[PDB]
Amino acid sequence: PALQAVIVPEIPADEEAPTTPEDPRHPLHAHQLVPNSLNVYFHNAHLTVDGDALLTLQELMGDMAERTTAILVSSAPDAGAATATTRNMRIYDGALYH
Repeated sequence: PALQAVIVPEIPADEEAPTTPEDPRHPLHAHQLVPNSLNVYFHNAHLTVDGDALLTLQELMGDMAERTTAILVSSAPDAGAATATTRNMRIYDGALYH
């Protein structure tokens, strides 16, 4: 929900793309930096990102991940050391998907 708040402005037709953050046409300018949005998140670190770089979020959102999960996997001991009594106990290790 907090990922969709980008404040890139509407560049006028036939205008050069700004790069420096000193002008209001840049999304990281103080005039166009609304609190609690991606712009203040970037300016907290003092980074430089252009309008198209932030507009790429809409097509980045196409591929999505739901949430992280806890996955526990187990298996028998390897065939090099699998015998009648070793196959009884298994190895228990887990990981985090996403």
